[PDB]
Amino acid sequence: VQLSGEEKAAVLALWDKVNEEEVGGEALGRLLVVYPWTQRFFDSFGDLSNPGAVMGNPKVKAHGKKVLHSFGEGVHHLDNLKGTFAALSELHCDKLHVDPENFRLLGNVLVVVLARHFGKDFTPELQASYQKVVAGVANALAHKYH
Amino acid sequence: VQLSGEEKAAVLALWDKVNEEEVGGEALGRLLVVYPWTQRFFDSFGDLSNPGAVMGNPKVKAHGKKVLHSFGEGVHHLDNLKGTFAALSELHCDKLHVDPENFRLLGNVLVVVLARHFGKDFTPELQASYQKVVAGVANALAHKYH
Amino acid sequence: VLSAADKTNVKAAWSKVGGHAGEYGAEALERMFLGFPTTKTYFPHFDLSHGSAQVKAHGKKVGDALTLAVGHLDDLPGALSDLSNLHAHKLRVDPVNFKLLSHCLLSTLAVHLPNDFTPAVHASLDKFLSSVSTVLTSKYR
Amino acid sequence: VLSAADKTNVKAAWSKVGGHAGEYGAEALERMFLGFPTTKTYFPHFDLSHGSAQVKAHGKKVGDALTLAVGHLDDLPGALSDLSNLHAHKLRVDPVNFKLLSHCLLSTLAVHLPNDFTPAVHASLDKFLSSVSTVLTSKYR
Ligand code: HEM
Ligand code: HEM
Ligand code: HEM
Ligand code: HEM
Repeated sequence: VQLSGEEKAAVLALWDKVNEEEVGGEALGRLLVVYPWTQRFFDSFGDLSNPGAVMGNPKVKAHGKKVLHSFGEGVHHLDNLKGTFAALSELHCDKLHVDPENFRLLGNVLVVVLARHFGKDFTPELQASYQKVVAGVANALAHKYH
Repeated sequence: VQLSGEEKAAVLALWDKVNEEEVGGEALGRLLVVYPWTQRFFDSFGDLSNPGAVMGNPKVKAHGKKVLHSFGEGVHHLDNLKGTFAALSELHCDKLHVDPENFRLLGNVLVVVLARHFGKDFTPELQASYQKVVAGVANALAHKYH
Repeated sequence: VLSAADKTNVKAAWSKVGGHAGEYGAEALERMFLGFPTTKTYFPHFDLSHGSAQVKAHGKKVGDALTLAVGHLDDLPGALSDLSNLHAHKLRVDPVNFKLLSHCLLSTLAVHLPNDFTPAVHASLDKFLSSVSTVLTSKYR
Repeated sequence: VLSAADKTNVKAAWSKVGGHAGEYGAEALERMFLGFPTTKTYFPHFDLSHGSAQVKAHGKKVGDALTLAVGHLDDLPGALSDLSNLHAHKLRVDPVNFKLLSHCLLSTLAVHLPNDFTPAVHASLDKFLSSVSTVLTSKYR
């Protein structure tokens, strides 16, 4: 996206410290708990009835890890987000029929989880850069939509 | 945008019948009445305190006409919306700081006004095509945003 | 729920809708399905073709619920409680879809009642539909 | 306003915020101004640099209003009436901006109270902030 060289370096440096399993599981779990309508798309994962069930569900953790890995590809390809997510945009629009507003919700949840894991190191300036990244990913995933 | 040849012809045929002054004045006026926070950006137009004042204000009519004329350029350049609205995107983001959610609101208001003027001729199928057009314009205006 | 002036406007406008509430409900659904295809996924068991008998029947139910709401503006949560459970707890309808249906309902009213659909009435109806939507998604809240 | 379980969660979480409400309010504003530059246009008369005395003072006012809200969960419209007028009628704040500030407040709470910011508490706080936002924009409704 539109990031300065100094910003890009800071974004990449934080990603070196991101455990995609831990962060991914947490982010997807929080999405499902905080915005419960999103549970509709994940009925095959089984019991998602209470926070405890969600956060400890192995399919939630595994899928969360895949989501974060995909975010990671975006972070390392900031100049071609549209190309990086083209196939995934197709999947989310044509096959899953996910409303794009939910991409922004997940992106924001991700930012809250990064804040929780990194504390004071996740400065207002670094958060601002990450907001640009998640908006960019959200926009790239919405590309093939109507 | 992504329209079939039959859809494009129907969209263009309706535009032949659009009075940009009447429709434009009405659309901008309704935006200001229905979503009152948008009045903040148009304080230089004077009294916008009640529906009567808004709908009859000459600056609202004149500006509405300009907005619709710009929409018209989009309708006749559906294959290059991003290029057609590049300068306007810059203006709305860098100078005016309009949140992009408001572009969608105005687009939807426009659709309601077309429905009111054309009645049964504004079929569900034709509305569906116009929804694609207004989303496309909204997305093109949001391009230069952060 | 709304301001006194809005309630007045809403009751008045709905009186002009009168016996057409069901027809308008059906048309609004058709406009939503064509204009916003993501919404079709909530109705797999429906024949969504134009003139579908199921869409007509369902539009009647939607129109009747809106008529019920107009009669209980000071207690929407009470009057629509059953529907709130259905939409949020059972069906898990994404809140964005209420905005889409609301827009399609306003579009439908503009088509059929162009002289009654004034800016002031438009504004009050938008507030009314938003209030109904808030109640129907209140279990997410 | 909220469910009984949410009120419990909100009162409990806010007790852990305690005397830091003002500091968190200031930090949340800083995060919003940097992350979402469109929001700066509401504060032309402010020095928005880091450590700005005006931002600190304003964050205290924001934090105090949230503390007041937590104490009046069963009557938010009454307790925040003055602020609703200010934000919707005088300042004409675009409703989208309340969502941005809410997100920045949750981000700030996660930074400082990582062990207390559990999924259940996160969910209740989101509902709380949405309810407050609804009240502050209620004149548009
Ligand atoms: C940051 C935004 C998102 C990214 C990067 C992302 C990424 C992915 C990836 C990598 C997959 C696996 C692709 C595959 O099946 O081969 C996937 C599948 C899926 N996504 Fe997303 N996703 C995002 C947001 C969402 C949201 C918001 C929802 C719905 C609320 C959603 C619903 C699904 C579902 C239901 C699947 C299929 C899961 C299955 O295998 O059963 N995604 N996504
Ligand atoms: C369909 C979306 C829109 C289009 C196509 C559009 C188009 C235009 C055009 C053609 C101009 C005149 C450019 C000039 O000054 O040379 C303009 C200016 C302006 N627009 Fe928009 N606009 C849109 C939406 C909005 C919205 C949603 C807002 C705010 C709620 C807004 C606020 C303004 C303002 C304040 C001006 C300057 C008016 C003045 O001269 O004082 N626009 N726009
Ligand atoms: C103004 C807002 C709405 C109102 C007043 C409303 C009203 C109703 C009513 C009265 C029913 C019961 C029908 C019956 O008992 O047979 C119903 C069911 C249903 N609604 Fe809504 N609805 C609204 C919006 C939505 C939206 C936005 C969606 C999703 C896009 C939706 C999806 C459904 C579905 C899937 C059913 C079950 C239909 C069936 O299985 O036969 N509704 N709604
Ligand atoms: C949780 C939501 C919010 C709460 C509780 C809140 C609270 C307050 C309070 C208590 C005041 C009074 C300050 C005083 O008396 O000096 C105030 C003023 C103000 N608020 Fe908010 N606010 C919220 C969100 C927002 C948002 C989203 C914006 C715009 C982005 C905003 C913009 C302003 C402005 C411009 C003032 C006047 C400041 C001045 O001129 O000194 N507020 N707010």
